[PDB]
Amino acid sequence: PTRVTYRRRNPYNTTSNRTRVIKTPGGQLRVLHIKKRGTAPKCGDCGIKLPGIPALRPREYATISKPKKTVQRAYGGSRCGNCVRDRIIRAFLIEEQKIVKKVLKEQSQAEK
Amino acid sequence: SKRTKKVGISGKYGTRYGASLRKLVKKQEVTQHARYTCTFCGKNSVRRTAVGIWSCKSCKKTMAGGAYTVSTPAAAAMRSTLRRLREITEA
Amino acid sequence: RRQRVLRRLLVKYRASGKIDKHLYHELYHLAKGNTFKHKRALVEHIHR
Amino acid sequence: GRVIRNQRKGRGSVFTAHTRLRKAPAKFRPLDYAERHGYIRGIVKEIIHDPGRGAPLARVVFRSPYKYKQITETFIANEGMYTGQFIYAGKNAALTVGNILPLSSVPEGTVVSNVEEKPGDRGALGRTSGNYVTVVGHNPDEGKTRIKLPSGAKKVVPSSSRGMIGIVAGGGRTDKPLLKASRAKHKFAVKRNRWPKTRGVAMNPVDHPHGGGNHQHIGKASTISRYAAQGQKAGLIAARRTGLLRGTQKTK
Amino acid sequence: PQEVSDIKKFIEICRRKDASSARIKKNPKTQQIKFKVRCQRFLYTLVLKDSDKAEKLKQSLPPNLQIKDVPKRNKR
Amino acid sequence: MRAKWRKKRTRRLKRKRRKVRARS
RNA sequence: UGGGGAAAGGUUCCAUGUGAACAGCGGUUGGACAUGGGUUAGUCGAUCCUAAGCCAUAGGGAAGUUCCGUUUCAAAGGGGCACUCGUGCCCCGUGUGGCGAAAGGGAAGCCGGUUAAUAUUCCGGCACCUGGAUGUGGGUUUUGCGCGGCAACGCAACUGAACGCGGAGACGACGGCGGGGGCCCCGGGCAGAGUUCUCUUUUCUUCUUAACGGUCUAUCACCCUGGAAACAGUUUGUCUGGAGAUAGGGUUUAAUGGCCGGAAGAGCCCGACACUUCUGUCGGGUCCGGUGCGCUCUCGACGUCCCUUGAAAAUCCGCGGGAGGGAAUAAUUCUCACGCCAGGUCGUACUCAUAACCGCAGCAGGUCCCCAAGGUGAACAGCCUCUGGUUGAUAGAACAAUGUAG
RNA sequence: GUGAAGCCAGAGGAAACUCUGGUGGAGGCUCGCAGCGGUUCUGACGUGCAAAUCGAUCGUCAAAUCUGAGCAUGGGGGCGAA
Ligand SMILES: [Zn+2]
Ligand SMILES: [Zn+2]
Repeated sequence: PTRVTYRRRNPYNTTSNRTRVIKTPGGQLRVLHIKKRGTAPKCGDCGIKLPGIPALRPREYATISKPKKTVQRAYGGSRCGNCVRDRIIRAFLIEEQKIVKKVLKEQSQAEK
Repeated sequence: SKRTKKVGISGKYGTRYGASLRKLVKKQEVTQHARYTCTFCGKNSVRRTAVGIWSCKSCKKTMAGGAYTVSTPAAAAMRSTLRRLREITEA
Repeated sequence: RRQRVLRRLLVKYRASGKIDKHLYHELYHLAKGNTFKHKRALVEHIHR
Repeated sequence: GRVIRNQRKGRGSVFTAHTRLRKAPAKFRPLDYAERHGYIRGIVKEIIHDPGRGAPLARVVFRSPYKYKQITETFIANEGMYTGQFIYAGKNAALTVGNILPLSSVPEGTVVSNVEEKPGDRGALGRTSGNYVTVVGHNPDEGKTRIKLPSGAKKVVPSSSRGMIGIVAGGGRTDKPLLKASRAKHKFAVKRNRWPKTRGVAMNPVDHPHGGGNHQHIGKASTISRYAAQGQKAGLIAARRTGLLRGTQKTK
Repeated sequence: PQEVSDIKKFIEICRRKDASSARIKKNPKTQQIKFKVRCQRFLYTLVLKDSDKAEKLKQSLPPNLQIKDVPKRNKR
Repeated sequence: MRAKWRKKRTRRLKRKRRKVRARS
């Protein structure tokens, strides 16, 4: 039932002084200081968390290999994939409507 | 098992602020906490977020409306006038 | 506690095959209302 | 005596405006060639609420006619616009709710909002929740348009001013009572330091012109002349009449 | 510390320029034999359950580096 | 990747090229 | 009335010795007097960034000390290459200062031992981060810049300039519910101790596993087949479904979960021999389950309230685009494994209070935080106890009046 | 401690709609520890522990509550729920 103390000079509970209790091979109760929890990146359009990418603090992403930071397809990051399919369909149909609109206007109205 | 005769939703105010003043607030609280059917997706899930913002919980659309109601009588009357005026004059 | 006990029993009966879904769903809403006092009262009602 | 309360507000030390949580002001786009001769369109990204104000704001994204980038703007949102809507601005824009087109290309009887006093100042008139202005008539020669303001006054503005069709959202905000002292405090705590407020009759003669006495009373006429020295204007200033408004108001 | 799964690549580790030393610890109670080698960055450990193959392993490794026995109650 | 990461890599290639030219 | 800190104090810390003075009585004792000694960092802070706010520059006032002004009526900047040699060329351009937080944002260290006095710093063991140089192994290529799965996506690697888009940093209060670590509680076993007129297979104590890695898993969510009214699934709390439910099979964010290294060689508990001391040596043991509206910290999914909607910057990554460059006998701008070198400056002793700070003082006053055992009990109520800490406030004798408190 | 909206089940009625039992957990609501304040005894002391303290009894206690550091306002001026 031994009580514990901090190990640094900051005595205040200020969302950056985070501790957890561990038991040591010497049979004592100490305090171990830990960092914050990373947040998962979100999608560009819908805003949901992308699957297959870990959640870390912004500095740790510089030490990890490329294949662990992306997904092998067009717009691998920042887009969920459901939104990617919508882009493909929407882009194709819009251009098709442009072809018929220009032929109709150029032919049926400039025949004179 | 009705728990109230006439006070209704404004029973959290107890015996304060006078009987008449409680009636006016009840008129306005009832209509802002209710749910309305979405005009785009059709589901019955539209609720107020801010003083003049209403958003659907299913299709995520966001629309600007009245303070305590999705639409106001003055604004509704103007759309019909504008629609009728536009289409006869230019077509 | 009582709600968890009654709901757990109903899942066991449906999977084994003692009752079908139409009777299961009706009993579920009867249990949500204060109908069955304890486990013994519910199984007795099922037999009848 | 000392300096009275309403003289101190001009020094701007404690009675300033709280502005940490406000992101940007609400204005139109600058007048450019594209909007003077044709039209352009933009997407509505978000409908947001900013503190200290009703009339929720809207964020609109336009392109750039000369450079490879896009510019975001901030308008005041009319009732009925929704996220993803296409809105158009220019001289030849269609006449629907949310569009922005010059006040000349508008038939009489329509309601608009955020009208420019002069072409290019990006919105001055009618920009409060549930308010609008009405066009009355045109003068095709020496182009000038008659409008009616929310207060009832009439004005003449140049024919090139701009306006956005419809009614400012926010509806009837001021109907339900505040009903609680705390609710009034929260409303003003994000605007200015003006709550609470002390009656001048309860002060001492050194503090306010209404001063002290053995009974709480003013002691002299409460109507103050138009041209009086600062520190004297405490009451009804330049009042034309007084008392309960029974009949109709001749002024229009 | 890092496991070495098999025998074949453990001798590959010991035939390196920076293999400073090695040691042997034996657990009589569980009939287990551990081979440890100290490199520049890590300390690789290889675990053998049998005792007969241990003798062959001891002589196969290169003779340059030393091998110790890790007695009980190492002095402070 | 940030510019300093790219600057380091291109500086290495330039040094490697000069040694080959110096040898040949 | 325990164990450690922020502000403030500045040697008060430790050892040896001591006549006077001080410690409102004494004094061999002391926070007093005299003489010596004591504070080690790539990982903990400052150093970096901005907030409210302050001050230079362009300009305008004032007889003047100086007042205003912070992007404003300003010709205001920074990027690359090659030359024997610096001194020669070529692009972009809307913008263009500093100060300001030991509680905000933030690259990286754990265990055991050690001194009269310091240690996440010293010693031993085992690790990590940034910056700068370079070599081997493996990968790719004669179809010049990888394969697999219908799919969500997977793996040890697997070109990518200008410009552009997006994410993380980045955020309110309260309510019940579920998972994990620590503490408390119960049963069995091996050791040692207390009690014994009588009873008690009895009562008490030890039985521990760090950072850092490998491997198998854990709510939400997403994908494939199919087509639901006798409507179904389902939370303590009525939400979900032809905009595709139930059901069957898969992918993925999240260990303070299981096993292995580190690691028993450590630490702890007993027993047997040694002796002025420098000195010790050798034996054993270091387990197995259960329980909950328990206490505390943390994570996840829901819900309520608003005329209140709850900061910014440095820094880091992905994508669109296609500039440049490159082999058939090797070349290689391969974010994979291993290997070589370096990490400057200042603070670190001790108190944090019925004696080390402020009240004229060794003053019943005032002064910001962390950890939190057993019983009774609704309970951080009151009363008793264990670990730990004190026994310090001038004393001896007698019991009239009048007093303060009960 | 009390138990507002929303929700489930049963009963009555031609209808409009009404009764009964649960679930849920709102409020500048309430009893009451620590903190903050200072009504009465017109108590103690009144060359005091103290140039404002001590004891018993009291007011509020999830909200107009309490509080640390950084910055702003300077004398006929500031600030003021007065
Ligand atoms: Zn998406
Ligand atoms: Zn909808």
